[PDB]
This record gives sequence, C-alpha cells and structure tokens, in this order.
Amino acid sequence: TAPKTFTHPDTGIVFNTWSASDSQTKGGFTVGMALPSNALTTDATEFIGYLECSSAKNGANSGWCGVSLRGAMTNNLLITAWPSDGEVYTNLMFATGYAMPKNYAGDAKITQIASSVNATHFTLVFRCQNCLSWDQDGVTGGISTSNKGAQLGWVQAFPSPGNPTCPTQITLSQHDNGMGQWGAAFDSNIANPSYTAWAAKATKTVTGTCSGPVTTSIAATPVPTGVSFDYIVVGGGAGGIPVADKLSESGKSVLLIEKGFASTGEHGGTLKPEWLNNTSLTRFDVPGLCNQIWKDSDGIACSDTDQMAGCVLGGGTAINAGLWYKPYTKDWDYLFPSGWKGSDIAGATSRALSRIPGTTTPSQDGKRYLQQGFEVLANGLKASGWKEVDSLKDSEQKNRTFSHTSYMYINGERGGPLATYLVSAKKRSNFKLWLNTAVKRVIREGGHITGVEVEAFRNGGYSGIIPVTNTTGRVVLSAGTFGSAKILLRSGIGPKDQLEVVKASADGPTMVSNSSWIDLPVGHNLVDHTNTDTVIQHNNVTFYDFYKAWDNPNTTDMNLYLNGRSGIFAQAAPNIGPLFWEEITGADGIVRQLHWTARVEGSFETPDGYAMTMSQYLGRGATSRGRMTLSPTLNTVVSDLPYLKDPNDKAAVVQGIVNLQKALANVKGLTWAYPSANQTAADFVDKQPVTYQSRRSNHWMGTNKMGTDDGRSGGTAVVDTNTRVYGTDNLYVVDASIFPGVPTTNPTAYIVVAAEHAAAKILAQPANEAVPKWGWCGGPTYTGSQTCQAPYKCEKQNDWYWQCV
Ligand SMILES: Cc1cc2nc3c(=O)[nH]c(=O)nc-3n(C[C@H](O)[C@H](O)[C@H](O)COP(=O)(O)OP(=O)(O)OC[C@H]3O[C@@H](n4cnc5c(N)ncnc54)[C@H](O)[C@@H]3O)c2cc1C
Ligand code: HEM
Ligand SMILES: *[C@@H]1O[C@H](CO)[C@@H](O)[C@H](O)[C@H]1NC(C)=O
Ligand SMILES: *[C@@H]1O[C@H](CO)[C@@H](O)[C@H](O)[C@H]1NC(C)=O
Ligand SMILES: *[C@@H]1O[C@H](CO)[C@@H](O)[C@H](O)[C@H]1NC(C)=O
Ligand SMILES: *[C@@H]1O[C@H](CO)[C@@H](O)[C@H](O)[C@H]1NC(C)=O
Ligand SMILES: *[C@@H]1O[C@H](CO)[C@@H](O)[C@H](O)[C@H]1NC(C)=O
Ligand SMILES: *[C@@H]1O[C@H](CO)[C@@H](O)[C@H](O)[C@H]1NC(C)=O
Ligand SMILES: *[C@@H]1O[C@H](CO)[C@@H](O)[C@H](O)[C@H]1NC(C)=O
Ligand SMILES: *[C@H]1O[C@H](CO)[C@@H](O)[C@H](O)[C@@H]1O
Ligand SMILES: *[C@H]1O[C@H](CO)[C@@H](O)[C@H](O)[C@@H]1O
Ligand SMILES: [Mg+2]
Ligand SMILES: [Mg+2]
Ligand SMILES: [Mg+2]
Ligand SMILES: [Pt+2]
Ligand SMILES: [Pt+2]
Ligand SMILES: [Pt+2]
Ligand SMILES: [Pt+2]
Ligand SMILES: [Pt+2]
Ligand SMILES: [Pt+2]
Ligand SMILES: [Pt+2]
Ligand SMILES: [Pt+2]
Ligand SMILES: [Pt+2]
Ligand SMILES: [Pt+2]
Ligand SMILES: [Pt+2]
Ligand SMILES: [Pt+2]
Repeated sequence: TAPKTFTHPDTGIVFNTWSASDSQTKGGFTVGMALPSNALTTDATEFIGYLECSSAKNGANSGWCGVSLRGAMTNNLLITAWPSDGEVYTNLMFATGYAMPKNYAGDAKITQIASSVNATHFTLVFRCQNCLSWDQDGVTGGISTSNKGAQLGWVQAFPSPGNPTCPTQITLSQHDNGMGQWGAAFDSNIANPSYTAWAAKATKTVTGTCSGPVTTSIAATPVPTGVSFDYIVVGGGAGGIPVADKLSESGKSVLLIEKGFASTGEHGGTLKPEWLNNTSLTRFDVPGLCNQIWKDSDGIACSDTDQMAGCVLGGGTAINAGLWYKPYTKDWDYLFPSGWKGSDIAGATSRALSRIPGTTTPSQDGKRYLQQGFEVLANGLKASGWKEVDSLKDSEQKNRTFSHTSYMYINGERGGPLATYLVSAKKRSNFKLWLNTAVKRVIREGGHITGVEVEAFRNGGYSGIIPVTNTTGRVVLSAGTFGSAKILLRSGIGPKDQLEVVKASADGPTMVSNSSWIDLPVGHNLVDHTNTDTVIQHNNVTFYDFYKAWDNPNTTDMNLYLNGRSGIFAQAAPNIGPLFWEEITGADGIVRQLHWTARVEGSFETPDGYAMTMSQYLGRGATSRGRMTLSPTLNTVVSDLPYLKDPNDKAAVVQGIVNLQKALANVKGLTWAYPSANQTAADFVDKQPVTYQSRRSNHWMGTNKMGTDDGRSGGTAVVDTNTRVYGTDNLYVVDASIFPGVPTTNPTAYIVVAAEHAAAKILAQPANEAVPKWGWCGGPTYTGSQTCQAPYKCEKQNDWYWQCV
C-alpha cells in the first residue's frame, strides 16, 4: 500500500515501487511507476514502468511477469514481461475469463528504456503511452492517477513462455510463482519535472522473430538416487544383448543402457508400413522389409558417425538382413590369441546355436520362393565341381563350396538376440532396461571405474550419473566398433592426440585430468570386409521389387505372410541366392578367404529383372588395416581406409573373379554385365574405386583389438584375453570392436558366440578387492586392482609406480 522510493542507478529515473514478501513468491517481485508532472492533479494518460522479476530454476532465461492495471485479471489491461536471448520482451494482453488472455488490440504502446538479465532476476524500464485507459470489444476500464493511487495486480511464473521470441503468438499456462494485488498509493516522487526528458530515452527497441514451432527440447528423467548395479552394459546389439542376459543368469543386478528407441513388436516398437497397422508387427520384424533401411533411414541410424550403424534396440541385428552361419573354427585359430582358439570356443558355439539355431527355409509352410535365379548359379557351380554343404553344420568346407541362404529368423520373423536373449532376460527381476539414453563416458578414479555418465538422447531416457555397486561393480562396453572406441576416448583412454581433440572440445572442462590418461591404440586396426560387385543375367531370373512392397504390396503375398508367416516376405530382401566360398593362396603364402553372396538385383548400369549381382567379400587373411579418429565436435570418422592396401589383397580379389568366370563358363544363355565380356577381370577390378562408398561391407571391426600384448608397453592390444581394458579394474569390452580381424562369413554369428564366451570368462573372474595402505595400485605394467581401501588415496611415486597412501 505505502510506496517505496527507488532511483534507477543507470537511467536516473525515480520510481514509486511496491514489492511482494518472501512467502508470496521466491526470487522476489517489485513494480514501479513514473508519472508526468501534472499527474497528481489531472488524470495522466501515460506512465513509465519498472519491473524487477524472478528466475528461480529454469533460471537462465525463463519465467514471465505480469501486471493487471485495475488489478483483477479480468476486464483490465494486462502487461506481460519475460526474458529471452538476454533481452526482455513484453506484450499487452486482455483477459475476459480465467483462461488464457488474448492480445490487446488498441492504442496502448510499450517502448523500452533499460533492461537487465542474469541468473537471479530480469529487469525492465519501459514507457507506456495511452495505457491508463482502454477498450476491448465491449469492455471499458481505466485508472485515474489523481485518486491518488491505483489498484494493481501482479503475477510471476516459473517456466518461460512458449514461442518466447514472438510476443503476438506466445503460449502460457497458469502463473506458478505467485499472484496478488495491492492498494498501491502514490506520493511526492511519482510526479517529477524531469519526466518528459525521461520519456525521450524510449529510443530503444527489441527484435522479435516468429519462425514456427520448436522440435529441440528433449525433456529428460534424472537418474534415481540410491541405486547402483553389479554390471552395467552399454548398448543393445549383437554383443550387448547376449552378454547382458548371460550376466543376468548369475543373479547379479544388470542394467542395459541403449541410445536407440524400441525396435520390434515384442519390445514396443511402433514403426511400420501402413499395411501392418492392424498387427503388432513392425518393419524390423518382417524380413522382406529389411532393405527399406537404404531408402528411409532417418532416426534409425546413428548421426555421430560417417558410416551406417543402427541406433535401435538390437543395433545391427535390427536393421540387417539376418544372415546366420555356424562359425568356421579356423577363423578363431587364425585371428584370436590363446583361450579363444577353435577348441576353447567350441563350448560357447553350441550354446549360441541352441538359442538361435537358424533356418535355410524361413517360410513356415516348408519351402522356398523365387528360387529360379538361385537355381541357375547353383547348378552351374556343381557343374564345375563345386560342392553343396549346409552352412549350418559342416562349417569346415569353405573351399569351392556353396549353400542355401541361411537366416537367423524364428517363425518367419527377424530372429536373433532380440527375439531370444533379450526376452529371457526381461523375465528376470534383476535385469533393467533403459532406452533413449546415451552414455557420454565412464567416470573413473584412476584405473577404477565408479560409474557412467548418461544423457537423454530422446524423451524416455535418463540424464546424470549411475554408479556401479562399489569395488565389485563392473562396466561392459558393447556400443559397437565406433561407439565403444568413442566412449573410451572420452574416458581419457586412447592415443594422446585423440585425447587432446576431446580435451579441446565442449567435453574438456569436465573431462578426466591428463594425469590419469591411459595410452592405448583405440581406433587403430580398423578393418572391414572388402566388397566387390559383379553382374550377370539369365532369362530364368525372377525379379521381385520389395521397395514398393512398402507402399503397394502384392496382395496374395501380404495375406500369405500375415495369415501364415509364409511367402516371399519371410525371406530377406532382396531375394538372396546362393552363398559360395573359395580360399586362395597368394604369392605371399597367406590364404585369403572369399565369401560370395548373390542376390537378384540390378547394379551399376544393369536394370532389374533378368539380373543377378554377385558380391565378393574378401575376408580372413587380408592384411590391410585402417584407423578411426574423432572430428572436432567428436563425430567418429574413418580417416584411414582399410581396403586394398597390400597388393596381395588386390591379387586375391582379381583371382576370385577369374575363377568364378571359369566356373560359370559352361551355362546356357548367361550374360556377363560386369565385367563386360570385352574386359579382362584385372581391368575391371582396377576401374572400381577403392573408397568406402564403393567397397564397404558394413562389417566394421577391431578398434579395440584383443591381444596379449599390452598397449601401454607399445603393443597392439586395447583389451586382454578376458576382454578387460588394460589399465583398468572393472572395465570390459564385448562387441565387434575387439576382433583382431574379419571372419569368413557375416560377423553377427561370430559376435554372439563371442559374447557367450566372454560372459563366462568375466563371471569366472574373482571378485575385486580394495588395495590396503602402502600397496601397489598402478602404473604401466600393473594388472591388479586399481582402487584403495578408504580413506586412502592412490598416489604417484615414480613415473612408473603408484601406491595406496
Ligand atoms: C547396414 C548393415 C547391414 C548388415 N548386414 C548384415 C548381414 O546381412 N549379416 C550379418 O551377419 N551382419 C550384418 N551386419 C553387420 C553386423 O550387424 C554388425 O557387425 C553387428 O551389428 C556388430 O554388433 P555390435 O554389438 O558390435 O554393434 P551394434 O550391433 O551396432 O550395436 C551397438 C549398440 O550400441 C548402441 N550405442 C552406440 N553408442 C551408444 C552410446 N554412446 N550410448 C549408449 N548406447 C550406444 C547402439 O545404439 C547400438 O544399439 C550389418 C550391419 C549393418 C550396419
Ligand atoms: C494461460 C495462462 C493463464 C491461466 C490459466 C490463468 C488463470 C488464472 C486463474 C484461474 C486465476 C484465479 C482463479 C479464481 O479467481 O477463481 C488467476 C488469477 C490472476 N491472474 Fe491469471 N491466468 C493466466 C495468465 C495471466 C496473465 C497473462 C495475467 C496478467 C498479466 C494474470 C494475472 C492474474 C492476477 C493478477 C490474478 C490474481 C487476481 C485475480 O483473481 O484476478 N494471469 N489467473
Ligand atoms: C542480477 O541483477 C539483479 C537486479 O537486476 C541484482 O540484484 C543482482 O545482484 C544481479 N546478480 C548478480 C550476480 O550480480
Ligand atoms: C496407420 O497408422 C498411422 C499412424 O497414425 C496412420 O498415420 C495411417 O493413416 C494408418 N494407415 C491406415 C489406417 O491405413
Ligand atoms: C532355366 O529354367 C528352365 C525352366 O524354367 C530350366 O529347364 C533350365 O535348366 C534353367 N537354366 C539353367 C541354366 O539352369
Ligand atoms: C582350395 O581349393 C583349391 C582348388 O581345389 C586348391 O587349389 C587350394 O589349395 C585349396 N586351398 C586350401 C587351403 O585347401
Ligand atoms: C596436462 O594438461 C596441462 C594443461 O591442461 C598441460 O600443461 C600438461 O602438460 C598436460 N600433461 C602432459 C603430460 O602433457
Ligand atoms: C502377386 O503374387 C502372386 C504370387 O503369389 C502372383 O501370382 C500375382 O500375379 C502377383 N500379382 C501381380 C499384380 O503381379
Ligand atoms: C565402498 O564405499 C565406501 C564409501 O564410498 C568406502 O568407504 C568403502 O571403503 C568402499 N569399499 C571398500 C571395500 O573399501
Ligand atoms: C523420465 O521422465 C519422463 C518425463 O519427462 C517420463 O515421461 C519417463 O517415464 C521417465 O520416467
Ligand atoms: C534420492 O532422492 C530420492 C527421491 O526420489 C529418495 O527416494 C532417496 O532416498 C534419495 O535421497
Ligand atoms: Mg501460486
Ligand atoms: Mg548381406
Ligand atoms: Mg570431418
Ligand atoms: Pt506532495
Ligand atoms: Pt515482434
Ligand atoms: Pt530402479
Ligand atoms: Pt512410417
Ligand atoms: Pt592358416
Ligand atoms: Pt517384460
Ligand atoms: Pt558416483
Ligand atoms: Pt492379419
Ligand atoms: Pt602395404
Ligand atoms: Pt552400401
Ligand atoms: Pt570359462
Ligand atoms: Pt599408465
């Protein structure tokens, strides 16, 4: 009621002010008025206002202020204020009821003088012309300044307005932070001779912009207090899912964090073509729909990499063709160290094949479809003396061999880890699943990981830090070849220059200190199958589209799938003809594996129908390696290609094609589109560019290589034979990134088998125990526990020695 006098320090203007108490609102609220010289006698039509308002939390630019001029919200002119960008915006509103007020169409105008914004308050000094009398529709109101005083209402809110930069279009909910009104009465200072000079300082103006609605926000859930896990696995995928289940059989608490959203039907996925609406099936569930990922991939695939990777539950297993194979045991013999050889891995290979047996006849009616294309090549090959084997039992015949396509499917829908391992895991109470949640890095005190930092990627997901239960807790990185290498780098584990790139980013202030960095060759030894395409034609080739089966599917086949789980839709797009294999000895005395897959599709210039493309995959035995690195904002890039470096790698690719022509030489009516018949094989291979767009197989591997040679000693291995990161207590990597090289076939089978094997070694490892005072807690050769008994701290003594002190 009684006015406080307040002189503005900046502009020099004297206000009458009225404030609210600390109970009425928090952060505080103050109004002020400045009137003309004659104002205490005759009614003034204008005034100079002052607003000091509050931002409590949401606290940078947020909240809004209001004033009602005869004080009730209704049938009076409202003035509404709020910060955005660091400026202050206002709007003149008029409310009839106690719903959201409209814009005031009338002669009232606000022009600014001075403004302030900071973490506590936002200030405004403005000038209101023609604001003391109003009309809207049929409503007359006003206040007489000679009374002497006025009724004033006020409000304050916690959230900032929607469309906060476009005043005409703003969106509000009811005022949170407080409300009330005064009996405010005037005195000496509200009428000043200096007034008309004060109102010429109204020159200032603010720039609004409309631009439409906003998609940016991502509201998140903060991480539960007093919760921890025995194992935390990062990412659902070929490695992630199977390892999380097998850990969860132990009874220990397991959490699985995944950046993606729900993928298949069973797990709550919604993405479908318009003709799957009336079922629970989803585009990831139908095999014949699997190639649409090359047409519309948005939000399905990772934005932080220059390559194709699924960010969805099941990762690669959700977007791939589903090809499944009993692993060739020689691949383990050649690639892996001891404990991972063919004989050690035999146990876990049967366990994986029991949960996911795979099938050569995905259709549940019992036989195959559009096999005429398959037939041409199949018979043409045994004519040159090749041998049909079943790729699901004697896996040992990879030389001059073909087989029927073999999938991971179960009941004619996409099979694999999502349909088996992740179901039997969800049934358990210890198991928990978090989606739409990105892991930024692991948190660690020295070589011991305490917990992991998460950031909500999409809405459902979580922000903040989850701990592992202490001293025993373990983290497993399953986030894929590029994803896992990235997490390590951001965790201060990797080559120096890459860590510097991280330190120089927006991650840097919060990043681990470099006193604790671990030098490992993360990102080195990048490797991929080397893919090369050839094209043939025959009149026997039956083409099926599959791309417009999205929109306008064949009705006999749609009804055949939906009703019976049969028809062409139960096998992979595109229709995948025979798989065949050849091993080749080079002049360097290495045997390089070839893996051919044939699908009935057109390639570079050869139109679809009559056409079969034959993709050669250069596998195990290839010597060439690349490297992965980080962009300045921490995108993963392939800066060194692993394709056709060694001249003997290229020799084998060329050989393969020659041998294939000789073996298809006697077949009726067989064209060769590529290489065209005027062209030699070597000439063709050489015209193919060696570039990841031309030659990549999407089988990326090896960026944290497993080996017995510690990286910190100038060896090549990031993780040891138990899949644990050198220099660490609790930190493991289970996924394609540990493979020292590519296997014969498509890697998903090899990865799940490998996840089975690792979860057994991990579990077999003795519990971790804190190091006593004076004990050895670290340095470049140290393999033991990295954490001290409390209060004691790990401290560095030499350049080579850390002890608990
Ligand atoms: C286009 C394509 C086609 C393929 N076709 C075949 C095929 O026909 N046959 C075959 O056998 N294999 C195929 N694969 C290859 C095979 O799927 C991959 O090698 C396999 O998926 C590797 O599994 P992974 O667990 O190592 O990584 P992924 O399977 O990619 O799983 C990684 C998971 O971790 C999650 N993640 C990543 N970053 C984070 C983060 N920081 N925080 C939390 N979670 C994160 C990802 O979202 C993803 O879900 C294909 C792959 C692709 C990309
Ligand atoms: C959509 C946003 C808004 C909603 C839902 C809203 C709703 C309300 C409701 C329901 C009441 C009191 C209930 C009652 O009297 O029974 C109220 C009171 C009030 N409102 Fe509004 N309001 C909104 C925006 C504003 C604006 C823009 C102003 C003025 C700047 C404002 C100023 C007031 C004041 C001063 C009071 C207390 C005095 C009174 O009862 O009139 N509100 N608000
Ligand atoms: C923010 O501004 C308000 C008034 O405009 C002032 O009271 C407060 O001290 C300022 N905050 C800081 C941190 O200076
Ligand atoms: C399928 O569902 C989507 C989801 O809203 C809808 O947009 C589409 O029209 C539906 N198609 C039908 C019912 O044929
Ligand atoms: C082409 O198809 C016909 C029947 O459709 C078959 O008799 C013939 O053997 C096929 N050609 C080859 C090369 O298999
Ligand atoms: C693969 O088969 C070819 C042809 O029979 C033969 O020349 C080659 O030595 C074989 N390689 C191996 C490793 O058996
Ligand atoms: C660690 O960082 C500081 C600057 O942040 C730098 O001066 C120091 O040399 C770094 N340590 C090493 C070993 O380079
Ligand atoms: C749809 O597929 C069936 C085979 O199941 C075929 O007989 C029919 O002709 C196809 N329809 C069209 C329009 O091609
Ligand atoms: C587990 O945590 C507490 C507090 O964080 C610590 O004092 C205790 O020593 C830790 N466990 C062991 C075995 O030291
Ligand atoms: C985290 O918080 C969100 C709200 O933004 C919830 O919708 C979600 O269920 C999760 O618990
Ligand atoms: C973290 O805060 C939660 C609030 O949900 C409590 O339940 C818990 O005891 C801890 O203080
Ligand atoms: Mg309130
Ligand atoms: Mg494939
Ligand atoms: Mg770049
Ligand atoms: Pt006076
Ligand atoms: Pt505007
Ligand atoms: Pt929980
Ligand atoms: Pt869609
Ligand atoms: Pt060998
Ligand atoms: Pt469930
Ligand atoms: Pt913590
Ligand atoms: Pt149906
Ligand atoms: Pt080379
Ligand atoms: Pt591609
Ligand atoms: Pt074991
Ligand atoms: Pt070290």
